[PDB]
Amino acid sequence: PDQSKAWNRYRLPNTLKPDSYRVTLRPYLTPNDRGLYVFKGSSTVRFTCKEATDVIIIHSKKLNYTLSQGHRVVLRGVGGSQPPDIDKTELVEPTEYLVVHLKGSLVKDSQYEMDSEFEGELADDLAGFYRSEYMEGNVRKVVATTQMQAADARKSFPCFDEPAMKAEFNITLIHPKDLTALSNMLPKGPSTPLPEDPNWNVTEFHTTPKMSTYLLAFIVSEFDYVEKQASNGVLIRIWARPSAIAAGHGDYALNVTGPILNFFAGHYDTPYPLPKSDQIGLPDFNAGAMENWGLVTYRENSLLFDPLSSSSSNKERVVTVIAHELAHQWFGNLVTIEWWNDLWLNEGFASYVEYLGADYAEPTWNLKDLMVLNDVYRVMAVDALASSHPLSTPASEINTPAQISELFDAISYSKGASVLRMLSSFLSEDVFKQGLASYLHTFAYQNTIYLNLWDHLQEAVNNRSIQLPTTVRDIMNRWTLQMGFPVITVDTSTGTLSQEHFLLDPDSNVTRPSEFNYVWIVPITSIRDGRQQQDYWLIDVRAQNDLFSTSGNEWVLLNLNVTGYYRVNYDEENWRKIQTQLQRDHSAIPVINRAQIINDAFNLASAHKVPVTLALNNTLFLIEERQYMPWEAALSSLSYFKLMFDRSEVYGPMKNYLKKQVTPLFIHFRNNTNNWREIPENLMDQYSEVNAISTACSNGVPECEEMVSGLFKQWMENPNNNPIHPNLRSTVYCNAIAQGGEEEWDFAWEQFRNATLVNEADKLRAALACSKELWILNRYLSYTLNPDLIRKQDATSTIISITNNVIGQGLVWDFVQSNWKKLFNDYGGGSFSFSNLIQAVTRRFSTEYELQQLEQFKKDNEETGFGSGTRALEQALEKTKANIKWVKENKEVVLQWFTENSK
Amino acid sequence: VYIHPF
Ligand SMILES: *[C@@H]1O[C@H](CO)[C@@H](O[C@@H]2O[C@H](CO)[C@@H](O[C@@H]3O[C@H](CO)[C@@H](O)[C@H](O)[C@@H]3O)[C@H](O)[C@H]2NC(C)=O)[C@H](O)[C@H]1NC(C)=O
Ligand SMILES: *[C@@H]1O[C@H](CO)[C@@H](O[C@@H]2O[C@H](CO)[C@@H](O)[C@H](O)[C@H]2NC(C)=O)[C@H](O)[C@H]1NC(C)=O
Ligand SMILES: *[C@@H]1O[C@H](CO)[C@@H](O)[C@H](O)[C@H]1NC(C)=O
Ligand SMILES: *[C@@H]1O[C@H](CO)[C@@H](O)[C@H](O)[C@H]1NC(C)=O
Ligand SMILES: *[C@@H]1O[C@H](CO)[C@@H](O)[C@H](O)[C@H]1NC(C)=O
Ligand SMILES: *[C@@H]1O[C@H](CO)[C@@H](O)[C@H](O)[C@H]1NC(C)=O
Ligand SMILES: *[C@@H]1O[C@H](CO)[C@@H](O)[C@H](O)[C@H]1NC(C)=O
Repeated sequence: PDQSKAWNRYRLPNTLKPDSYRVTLRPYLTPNDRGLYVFKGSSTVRFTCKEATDVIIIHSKKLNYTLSQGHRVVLRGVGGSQPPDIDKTELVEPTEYLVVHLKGSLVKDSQYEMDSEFEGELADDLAGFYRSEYMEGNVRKVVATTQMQAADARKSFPCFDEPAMKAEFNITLIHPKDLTALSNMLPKGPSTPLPEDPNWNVTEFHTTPKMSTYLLAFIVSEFDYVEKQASNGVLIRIWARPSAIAAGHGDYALNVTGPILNFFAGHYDTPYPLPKSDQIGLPDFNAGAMENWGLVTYRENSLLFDPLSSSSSNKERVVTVIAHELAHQWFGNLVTIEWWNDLWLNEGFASYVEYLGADYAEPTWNLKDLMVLNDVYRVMAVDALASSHPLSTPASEINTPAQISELFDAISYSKGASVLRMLSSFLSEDVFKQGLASYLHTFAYQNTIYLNLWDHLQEAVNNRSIQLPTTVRDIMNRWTLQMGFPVITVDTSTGTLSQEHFLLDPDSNVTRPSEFNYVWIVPITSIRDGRQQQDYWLIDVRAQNDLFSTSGNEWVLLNLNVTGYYRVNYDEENWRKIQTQLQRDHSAIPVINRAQIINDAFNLASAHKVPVTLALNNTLFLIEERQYMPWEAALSSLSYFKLMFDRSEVYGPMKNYLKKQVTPLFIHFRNNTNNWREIPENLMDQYSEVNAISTACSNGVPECEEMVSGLFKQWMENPNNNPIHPNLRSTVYCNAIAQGGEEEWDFAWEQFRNATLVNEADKLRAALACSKELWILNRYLSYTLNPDLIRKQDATSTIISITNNVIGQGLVWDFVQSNWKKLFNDYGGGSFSFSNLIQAVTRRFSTEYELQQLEQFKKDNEETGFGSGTRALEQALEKTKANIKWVKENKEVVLQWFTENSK
Repeated sequence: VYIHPF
């Protein structure tokens, strides 16, 4: 593949820059003779030549061209320019280009127009312009809809499909006369009959703002909607299948959307500039949602809400996903990343700001506290590997659509959010939002890199005369340009602090150099016997300060409420004082720091920085902990023990220990809910209740097993009167299936096939993977691959649910090794979250035998490659090596600890 | 896009 030719290189030339496009698309919603669903379109792109060139290189993916005046395209001049004749065109598949070879060169700073006529498949592939399907009674409904991000706009029409190639778009949709056409903007005049065939209408839309190609959306459906003008005058509509809308299932979204949009407009002092923001829920959708500017698309499951069958956790999902997509109207649409290597400027911001918007709409839920579990601790697992990557990867490394898709990962989302949470904490949100307002104003309708953000934050810092140990850029560059995070180790006898790059495996090999030497500039907050001390900045690898020195009974903890992106170790004397505090009165330690103490110590133990028994000792007080968060932090960390040990002699004592620790909590909830008749008022208490049930049942509390089997049996006896509160359904369904047999399984499967809401179906689909019968798991695996039984959007998610079951481990890994080409080609090998399957199937590996299989899997498939799962395979290899050594080193001490402490 | 935390 000759690298000297521009059309064989992945990045577009800088020689041409588009100005504006018109696009006409026409989906055919009934199959043709071939049984193929197709769309036909045309386009004109106007562009400026920035540097003289004899080739037009523009993106094109799976499009077929209708010849016009002897070629695939026609090239015309603008404002008097006179373009050369077209020599010939070619489609270059790897780089997804249409290449127009010219008989001469275009002229610098002149404009040109290029006309195309084309056709593509309206495939059920969830990418570009695609089809989604549902049933209304026995009538098949087919929807034309879109997903462009990252690199699929080019699959719908020829375009310069990179995010810094911003343009205006003039969209026309041609569609059956009975169906509604939607796009980013409002219709431009009324919808008129197609002259050649009045069975079709033609809907033209107003020109978009200047924007990136990946934000375009085109939808044709018979959906209904509810609507309300938001307090900032923007029209909000929630669109979904008619039955959902009539059932009122869009009403919650309508309650929160406009108010969140207005809240963000106010908080960032930057209006939303479009006349409307439609939210629309699609039956088939790859990701969770997509922030298309003016027409935000969602999985049905993440937009619709039924107050009589959806759980509180489902309700949290709706408001948080809406908040994230609305955050993007500012961070991503109005101001857009220059290139995908800086993705966190879109998604890290959306992941942080989503909590501010969700907290605005639901202030009693205290959602912002959950950032520590949902983001900080989530990303720290991968970011403690030598094979992690910086928040801002060098742009030169990110070239292919696979490499781009791969970056939609825990680093860009949750590390992005965590670093922003830290930043807002040390600046104050008042100062942070002032800098952000200036950033948004300056770069509106343009593109940014990470340096542009620091400049505007510096401006606010300078205006407020805030004194930092250096500039915003030099502090934040430490958290952005190098991977990883530090462990801060305190010696409370002398008050010394030291930092080093935290690695789960000390033996692992960091091959990525850092110009910052893996040293950070760290804002350190702290408490002494519960009282907050003065803040401190750690700039060097080591320092001394009496803030960190103790004597007598005093203890200190660093990182109050885990605002900072770092872990903390102490001398064992201070740890023993913390453990004493947890036994005396655990409420003296802020709840978030109770999660911290647990999660940090477990990770420190893996890294050989504290004995494993110290981390296990930190869970002893949980027997009297009622709060959601510290229990969730413990369960999260103990997940790793389950992965390492659930096929070993260690597992029984582990389960015995958890059964002892959770029983009083379970009994507390049994009494508090008046024998499961009620749910707690507070959302955190609701979540705590669900975990206590899940934990009690999984670890063999007999009252829990009886409760779930009894409830499930009562439902089977009364299928239309489900006695199980929505909050408990996931865990009751799973454990009833696990405790039961094929009769329970078949009932749940039938319920799943007959489901009317995605939420109920999702709970059943996860539950069916809880069977303990190998033959049932095998049969279920065969269903995941059948698009008539399990929608394609859900296939790999269900396979992951199977592999997480200890009996499905061998089954799924053997399946993955045996079917790699199929999974890669048909199940999203270059798309979002393909890493999820590699991660899930390999995370139990703790043996040389498994390692050798994984290395052989890498060798055997070198020709196919691993697409957007390439880094995940490297990380799987690193973790597997770490796990082998960790099991060797810990199995006997852990077995003895669980045995001695579970009685 | 929104992707649920794995
Ligand atoms: C997409 O639709 C937009 C909006 O209708 C089109 O923008 C319009 O384009 C015309 C023709 O190029 C612009 O005319 C220009 O006006 C000034 C005269 O004051 C002059 O400097 C230029 O020489 C040119 O004649 C017009 O301003 C503009 N209208 C708006 C509201 O921006 C655009 O052309 C369409 N793009 C495509 C590819 O069809
Ligand atoms: C650390 O986080 C805790 C827990 O969120 C904060 O405690 C809250 O404080 C607010 C304002 O004082 C009160 O309205 C609430 O009673 C507390 N909320 C909860 C959920 O407990 C605490 O303020 C934080 N500490 C610092 C220094 O910010
Ligand atoms: C595009 O062309 C190829 C090759 O002729 C053909 O197989 C395919 O069906 C065409 N696609 C559509 C949607 O017409
Ligand atoms: C189709 O065209 C007619 C006008 O000729 C219009 O009244 C009707 O609403 C159009 N339908 C849609 C769904 O756009
Ligand atoms: C939306 O708000 C209205 C008015 O406050 C309320 O009655 C209704 O229960 C809410 N709907 C949902 C689905 O939350
Ligand atoms: C800083 O102050 C200047 C001068 O008053 C003002 O123009 C600018 O908008 C301010 N910038 C920020 C980020 O507050
Ligand atoms: C864990 O607790 C026991 C006493 O309950 C103690 O013997 C042991 O040393 C503790 N482990 C560590 C590392 O402190």
